[PDB]
Amino acid sequence: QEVEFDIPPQALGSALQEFGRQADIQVLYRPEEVRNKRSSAIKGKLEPNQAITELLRGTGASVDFQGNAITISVAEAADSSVDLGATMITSNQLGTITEDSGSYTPGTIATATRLVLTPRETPQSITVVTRQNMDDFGLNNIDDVMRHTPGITVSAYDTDRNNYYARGFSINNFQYDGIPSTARNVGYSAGNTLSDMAIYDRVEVLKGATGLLTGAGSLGATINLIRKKPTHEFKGHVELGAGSWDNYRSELDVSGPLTESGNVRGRAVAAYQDKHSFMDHYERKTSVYYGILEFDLNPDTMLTVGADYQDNDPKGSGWSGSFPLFDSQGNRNDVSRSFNNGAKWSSWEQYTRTVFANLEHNFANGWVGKVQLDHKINGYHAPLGAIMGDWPAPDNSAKIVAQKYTGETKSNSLDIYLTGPFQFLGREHELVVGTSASFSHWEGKSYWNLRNYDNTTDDFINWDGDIGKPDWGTPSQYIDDKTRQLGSYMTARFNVTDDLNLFLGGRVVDYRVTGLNPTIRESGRFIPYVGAVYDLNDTYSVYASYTDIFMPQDSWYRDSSNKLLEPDEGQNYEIGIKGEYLDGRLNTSLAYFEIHEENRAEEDALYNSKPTNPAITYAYKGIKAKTKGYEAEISGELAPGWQVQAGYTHKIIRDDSGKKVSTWEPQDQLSLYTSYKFKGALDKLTVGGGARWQGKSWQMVYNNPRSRWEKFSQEDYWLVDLMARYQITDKLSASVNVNNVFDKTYYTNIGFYTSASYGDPRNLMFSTRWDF
Ligand SMILES: CCCCCCCCOCCOCCOCCOCCOCCO
Ligand SMILES: CCCCCCCCOCCOCCOCCOCCOCCO
Repeated sequence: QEVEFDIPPQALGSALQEFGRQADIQVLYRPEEVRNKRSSAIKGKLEPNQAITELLRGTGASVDFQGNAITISVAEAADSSVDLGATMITSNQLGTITEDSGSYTPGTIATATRLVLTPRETPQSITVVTRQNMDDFGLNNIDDVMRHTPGITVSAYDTDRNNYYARGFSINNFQYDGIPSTARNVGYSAGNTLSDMAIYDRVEVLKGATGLLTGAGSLGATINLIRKKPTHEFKGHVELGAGSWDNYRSELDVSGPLTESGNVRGRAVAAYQDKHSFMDHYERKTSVYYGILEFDLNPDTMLTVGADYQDNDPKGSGWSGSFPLFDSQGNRNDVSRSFNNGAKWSSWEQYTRTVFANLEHNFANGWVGKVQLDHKINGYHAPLGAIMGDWPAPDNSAKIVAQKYTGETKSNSLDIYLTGPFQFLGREHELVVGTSASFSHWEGKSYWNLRNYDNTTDDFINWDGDIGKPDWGTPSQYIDDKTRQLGSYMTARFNVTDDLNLFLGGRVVDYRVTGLNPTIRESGRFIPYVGAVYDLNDTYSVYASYTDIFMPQDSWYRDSSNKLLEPDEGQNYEIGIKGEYLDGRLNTSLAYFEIHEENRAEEDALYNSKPTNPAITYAYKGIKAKTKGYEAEISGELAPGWQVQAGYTHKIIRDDSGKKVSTWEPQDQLSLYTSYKFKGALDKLTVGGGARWQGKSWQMVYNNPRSRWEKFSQEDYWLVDLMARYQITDKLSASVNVNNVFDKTYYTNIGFYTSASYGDPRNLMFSTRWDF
């Protein structure tokens, strides 16, 4: 539908970038093709496809319409053979918006290098959950997304915190709009497991070792969440929802031009959710507001300012698990899926807010620059109280552990980068060069010295959460942890031949953890990034990459000598083939990857047996560890109204002990999510289903009362989702999702501090969405 245009004749480059903006569409073109060319005038309200053919008039250029992207090409009657991965500059530095693409495969992406590249161009495993996927499958928060993300396994620490493994590792790398947060521990990290999907276009997950743009982080993966953006045409929707266990949700999303010309624009969202659960006495209100204003200082300088805010506010939160495995005498406990060992008043509320600003500028060059400022708060308020220990006892009584943690973390980030093309041996290449600084400050209070509490209860079998609330007494501890991260990075992408793209970069890193622990310091650390992509046909490419990452150890991971262990460090080695079809409407990837860890913190038993250095009392050892496996995925259009996303991941990870590690992460996993839009009589109907399988997994947990280690197993299980949607009316639709159709009862945690969590039983969600 028609858009308001005004692009005066100028370099075809500026015109192409000015078009991308005014049209909310991403424009890709080759620098050396548009250089000495100029665009013809376009003026007025217009349909975008008329607009571009009108803009290119006189220029030799053609247009490949590609959903939210158009790519401009200029054909020659020469054409010696084709350069499919030729260097292409790009109007949207985050890549292609997925909203209204109607697809499950992503458009372009810059998760890997800061350079906008398509998944066939990206020489690392990159999986993306697209805006429409989130819509069709009910994926309302990051937990729901991860569960539906190929290669990811979500396991539970407690009601208010989950865990995401990839390739043998706990992911601790989150970004927002490509900006790393600090996530050293749960301190800095409040509400990361919980982000609402309402403010986002999509979450892109880079799996492997992602040091280059993450800086210091964990192995396995980065989860980069991309924010929703304002647009030039007015539009929004209102959505209202209702599912199993008094789970109710509203959501408002509004966006467009805020002045007659269009040079300031805004988008706003609020969503609210209040739900109980299968688990007894658990309930949880979340609120989310977001707001973004875009200003065009002038047509090649844009200033963006905005804020978001989320509060997660639960009741009956548990600390660890849903109930304890063994009782007082050592027998495995057997309890309803509703059992919830947290107190009625127990809360692990976790909150988040961001004030940010960006300036982005286009240089005559066709080079573009961007400055990003972030102020971020992660807060928690956790007066927790639950049953732990080896309970119940023969007489049915049990004991509460109740402690209270409050705190807040304030962050500031500046990031700057410059991106552009450049000629070298008579071919076109691109470079990114960036610098970044983050300072972040955790300040907390703890309470364990409880005045005059009687923490026993007289009925385990009927635990209602109905216990007293203690006198927290005075603070027990005061936290003060300041991290400082600086880094500078560089990648070049050489178009070496018409089939070979060579990727060369690094990041140099400075990292300081200051406060109540002895200082932790790592200076001038270098993180390599070497990769290549060789084209085989119009369809298939092979790629191989070598990527690195490290993370300075927690202060409490010292050795025999009482020396902080050296940074936890990894190299992902990856070789693979990617396939592309139907003009990028469908994508396939088959990969073999390997991970080499070093300094994986490990207890050190011989020593801990009997402390001899009185300096340390419980020392660790840094060992090596190795992850080997392969992965296949597919995403996009299988036929005309028929989308899938599917994956298959295999891994084993062992350490120098030889023994398997991360054994709760299954060794083999599988995801297939599909929907179909009929045509003709039924063309208002959309039908959807999905399955996720994973094989055997387990923990060794120690039955204390019996004085022996036991293995707990979760037998391989399927989970099936079903989905239908009918568009009754132009402006109004009604959906239903049913998850876990066969009501499979399984475990999402066995073994976390000797407890267990059950996965969601069958649940339905009903909703209507209304578009103005
Ligand atoms: C220092 C704090 C920075 C916070 C920035 C937050 C900005 C919040 O502003 C919300 C703007 O949203 C714009 C809503 O867009 C709706 C467009 O419709 C306009 C009215 O339509 C009239 C006839 O169509
Ligand atoms: C352990 C218990 C789980 C129960 C399992 C139930 C699964 C079967 O449910 C089938 C759902 O079909 C009901 C169809 O209702 C249609 C919904 O229409 C939406 C209304 O929108 C109103 C618009 O204003």
